[PDB]
Amino acid sequence: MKIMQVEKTLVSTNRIADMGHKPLLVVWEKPGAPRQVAVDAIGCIPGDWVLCVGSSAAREAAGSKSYPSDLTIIGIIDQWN
Amino acid sequence: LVCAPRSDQMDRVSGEGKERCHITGDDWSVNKHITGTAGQWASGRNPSMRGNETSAFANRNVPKPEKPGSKITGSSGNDTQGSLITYSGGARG
Amino acid sequence: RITGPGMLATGLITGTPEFR
Amino acid sequence: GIALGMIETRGLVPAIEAADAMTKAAEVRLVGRQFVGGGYVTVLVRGETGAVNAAVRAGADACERVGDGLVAAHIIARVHSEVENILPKAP
Amino acid sequence: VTGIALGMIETRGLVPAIEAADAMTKAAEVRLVGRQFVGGGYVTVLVRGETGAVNAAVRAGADACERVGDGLVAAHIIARVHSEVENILPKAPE
Amino acid sequence: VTGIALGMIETRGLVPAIEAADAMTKAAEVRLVGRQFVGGGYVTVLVRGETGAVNAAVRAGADACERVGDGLVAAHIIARVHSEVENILPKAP
Amino acid sequence: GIALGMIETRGLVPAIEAADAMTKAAEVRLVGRQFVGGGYVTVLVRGETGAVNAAVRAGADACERVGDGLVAAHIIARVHSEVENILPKAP
Amino acid sequence: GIALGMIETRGLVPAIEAADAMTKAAEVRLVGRQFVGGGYVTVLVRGETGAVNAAVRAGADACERVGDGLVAAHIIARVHSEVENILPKAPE
Amino acid sequence: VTGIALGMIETRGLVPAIEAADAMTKAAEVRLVGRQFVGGGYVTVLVRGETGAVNAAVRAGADACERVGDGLVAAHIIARVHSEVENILPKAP
Amino acid sequence: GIALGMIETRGLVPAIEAADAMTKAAEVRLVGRQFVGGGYVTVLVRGETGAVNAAVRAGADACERVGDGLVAAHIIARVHSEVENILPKA
Amino acid sequence: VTGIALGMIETRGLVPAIEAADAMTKAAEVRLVGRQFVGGGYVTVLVRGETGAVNAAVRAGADACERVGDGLVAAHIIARVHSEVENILPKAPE
Ligand SMILES: [Mg+2]
Repeated sequence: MKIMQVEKTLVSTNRIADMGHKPLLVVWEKPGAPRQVAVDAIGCIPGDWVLCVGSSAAREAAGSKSYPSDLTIIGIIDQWN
Repeated sequence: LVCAPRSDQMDRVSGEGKERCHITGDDWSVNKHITGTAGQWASGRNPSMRGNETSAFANRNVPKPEKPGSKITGSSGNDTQGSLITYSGGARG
Repeated sequence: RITGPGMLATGLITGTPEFR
Repeated sequence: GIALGMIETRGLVPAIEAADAMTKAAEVRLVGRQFVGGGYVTVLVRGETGAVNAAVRAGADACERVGDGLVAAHIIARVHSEVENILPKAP
Repeated sequence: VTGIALGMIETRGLVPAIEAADAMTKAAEVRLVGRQFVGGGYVTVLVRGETGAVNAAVRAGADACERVGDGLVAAHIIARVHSEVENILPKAPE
Repeated sequence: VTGIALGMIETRGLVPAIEAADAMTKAAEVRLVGRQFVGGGYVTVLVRGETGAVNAAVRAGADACERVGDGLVAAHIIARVHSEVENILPKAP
Repeated sequence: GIALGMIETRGLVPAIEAADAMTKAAEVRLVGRQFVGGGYVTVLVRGETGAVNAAVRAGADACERVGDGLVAAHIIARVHSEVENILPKAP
Repeated sequence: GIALGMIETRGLVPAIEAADAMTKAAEVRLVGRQFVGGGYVTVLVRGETGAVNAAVRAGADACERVGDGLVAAHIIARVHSEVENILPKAPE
Repeated sequence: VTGIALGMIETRGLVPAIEAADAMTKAAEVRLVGRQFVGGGYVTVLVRGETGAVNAAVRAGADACERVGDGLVAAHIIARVHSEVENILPKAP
Repeated sequence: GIALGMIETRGLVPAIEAADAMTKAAEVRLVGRQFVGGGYVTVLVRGETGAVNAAVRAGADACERVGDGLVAAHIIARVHSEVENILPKA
Repeated sequence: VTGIALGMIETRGLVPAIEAADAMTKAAEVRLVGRQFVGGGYVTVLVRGETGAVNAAVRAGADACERVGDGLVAAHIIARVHSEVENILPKAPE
């Protein structure tokens, strides 16, 4: 699992139907790092430091074993800098 | 158990007035011998006659028309498993 | 025999002299 | 005394009867009557803990068969200072 | 002319409440001190007067409104309210 | 329009109340003196006029709004309200 | 026009959808949205009789599948002058 | 944007959860929380059509299992000018 | 008391709401920021604080109010509240 | 307010319960308690006729199941001036 | 000892009354304000104190005196008496 900061929201109107209704967020390790996109299973605001899980764990963390995700936010870190 | 099971017993007065837990000694309860301050000594003072719901909760099972379907093709986030979203005219979103 | 507004709402009104 | 007793009823008539019975039964002070919405009405008293216990029991007995009846009867012996901001002070 | 006793009638809807208030004030020497919209459709009408007058008024009001609209919820008499209860009682209708 | 008779119609919802008000004021010489939102979905419309006018008006209003929306609750006439009751009656809409 | 169209819904969202459909379907003026109480909401439009017929039909068809749905759809072709005192003029 | 999204719930807790999910999901502005009466609560958002679409979908998913639940989740991409008179501009 | 987490408890009637607020503020370091009469009998109490404090408080309040009166409707925790939602949240009771 | 309401009981405890219930139930003034002898105890109230009716009904209801119970519940709507000499005051 | 509640026990004869008074005053913090010879053999014992204390005391006294001598007649609690009833209540035993 990685520690990432939420930067902003991501909207893809024509995304595949298997993504369901889940929201997407733009995250990075730090400002200026490469951006990634995660499924928000928690509900996070910009600036939050979050815990992201990848690989096959992200699918079940996002709702089902067959969910199309490889990066899911699974928690907000209580105190981080 | 010292306290009566939560499922079986319902307290007349909740909070600090509960009686589900059996307190021994000189507590403030009153047995059968004692009279006054409650029962007929409170409910028998003022004459009363008894006579003979529209809300969000009461409407939770109101009959509804059939749920709209979606026939559109092309990638548009066309999920059918989640909550019902509607568009203008009642179209499925 | 006599038509008009007096023939309407039979059995729905409750202030009338017949009701009282 | 700073204990708090509350009775909730459907309609206002059982609430007023409960308030009357509560203040007559024991040494308590009526501090508010609140229209909750949807027909719920709540009356609140303050006093010594044992007095509030007796008052709430009497009020529940009195208002039970009046109108649409009793909903809740509750006592809080020690009210947290935060909760005082949502309690009425005078009726 | 008002008095010490209190008479209360609770109804479902306003029309039975108005009928009850009319019957009460016609039946005996009582003063209509309040019409309260409780919420959820409950309406309560309150009268004050001497004890016998309030007794007669409440009986008349209960009889009058029981078949009007959605009907009567409660008819109640308190011959003398505790002095604290006076603070939650209206003095004049609004 | 004079007269002190009172006609009252109570409905579930505003649409039957407005239909009742329209029918009443079309049917007879009555004045619409108020529309009251009682709470819980009840709506009451009140008319004043002479006794015969109010009788005709209330009958027409009850006939018109019976099958409109959630329907009619009460249709009542009081030929002469006590002066105390005037204080809880609206004078203008 | 002086004809009046009315739609009553359970909840606000179907009422807003009905108002939108009504004003899109025909040349009618939205004159009010009323919170009746108990969850009822009513939207009212004014215009010519044919326009109001079209508008009310479109609003009823559009809002019936939204939320808790539709309670009433009503037209008053010629509104008595007395009733204008209880009708809103602008939202 | 000028699209409109609304979510209606039974009670206030699902409404607040829906509003929070909507505003966390996309770039939408919360313009109103209305106590309808009888327990219905409605929250309204404005923004671009795609943003409002995403927000309303996420919000409907979030509040479905909260409290007494969801009543309606509706999107109006193009709002008639007449309807703007009954829509709140800022929360109260 | 600092922290921007939010805990909400919705009840049927005011008495379980007051019991819930008391239990919440006794169990953890949270601030009671509002009591809202929703309509139709729903009452909501709202607290603010740190995520751990709000978690503990909401757990305690939900446990305490469930058997009081007409009971509990919802017990919800939001760890971080979007700035948009702060406009519809009361700041003081 | 010159009507007189009287409640007679067997024992003092029902008498005190009756007096409390009477004064709480209606606008009456408690004027005395009398030890009659043999276990009888009487409590007397004064006030308006309707208030006295309400008070005496409430007192009779309250004391009838307390101890050895209730003996008499009586109302005199207007008291002759001669009888006032044998009635206690305050 | 400050208290507004009133506890009363009536017995047939004096010995059960004394037993009741002893049990009451041992059980809780109540003041013995009266022992009244009613007439015909009735004896009444009265205590004052806080409501919970009086409840406990009267329960204890009723339990204690019920099988003593000619027994117990009544055990009664009034959490707050009307202000006028205070004039017919003794303040100290005589
Ligand atoms: Mg018509």
